[PDB]
Amino acid sequence: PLSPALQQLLSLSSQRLQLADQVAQSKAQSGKAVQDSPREEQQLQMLAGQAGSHGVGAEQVRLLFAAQIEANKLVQYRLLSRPLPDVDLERIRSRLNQLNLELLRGYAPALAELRVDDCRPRLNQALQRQVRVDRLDELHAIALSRAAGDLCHWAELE
Amino acid sequence: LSPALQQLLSLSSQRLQLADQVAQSKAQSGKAVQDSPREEQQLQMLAGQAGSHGVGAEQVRLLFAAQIEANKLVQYRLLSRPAVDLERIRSRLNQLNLELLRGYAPALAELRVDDCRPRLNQALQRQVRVDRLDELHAIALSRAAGDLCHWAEL
Repeated sequence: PLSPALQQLLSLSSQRLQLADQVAQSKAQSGKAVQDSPREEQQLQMLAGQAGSHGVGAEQVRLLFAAQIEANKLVQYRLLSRPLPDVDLERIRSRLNQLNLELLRGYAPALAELRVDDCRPRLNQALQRQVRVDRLDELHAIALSRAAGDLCHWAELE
Repeated sequence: LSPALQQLLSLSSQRLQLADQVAQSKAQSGKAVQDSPREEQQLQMLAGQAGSHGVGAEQVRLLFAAQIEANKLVQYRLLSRPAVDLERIRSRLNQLNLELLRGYAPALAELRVDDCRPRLNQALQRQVRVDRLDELHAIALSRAAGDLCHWAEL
């Protein structure tokens, strides 16, 4: 079966985690930690507050974005842990906000596509398809599976 | 060799090698990778023991949040591509957590240096080479190390 809304969610997720590479460059210079727990909590609270104007639950939104943020972090930690191949943060932030809003806009139809008896198959096929579309390397492919998290379970929350 | 740090990473490596068996369990049981109540209960259980192991409560939460996330990223990956005694696996994880906690203070001391990321990165690759970690598990090990360099100066 087709799962277009899911495929969209994953394309957005792919774009978002691809920004990690540039964040990791920023942080090799600023000395800033990959993780900022208060800041991440604040972001989750702000995104959850938008759930009602996109037809989804607050908790569903916090779960989605916690997974997005973790996907981003695992790329950053890996890149900082090896030699860097060798950044405008305001442009990164504006791209993040745009992608976040598109994720919110697409989340309710993706959750509806997931409320099926073959969710894991559909998810796995959509992940592999996205990896192939975006020519993701192994690190970024791992990140994408991380960004999808437990979507199959989150679909059956509400 | 930075030996305490090396041992902290070896213990991390051992812990994240169990993720493969947790993933198998969940493939068969249908349980979610993530269980937020369970994870928070674990972080509370361990952070409360910080003082007795010569470290701070926040340092301990940070370490174990990274351990748990490292485990989760292996599980999600394995479930996304093509029998386990879970009570035994979770017992082994418990033993590894206690070993991590005892080894934490001496590792943090080794990280209070002006070349922390070079030492960390060399320790990470050494561990990858010694344990023959594949790319997934090497990535997971970098995740487990997290922001150790920053946590050492809390």
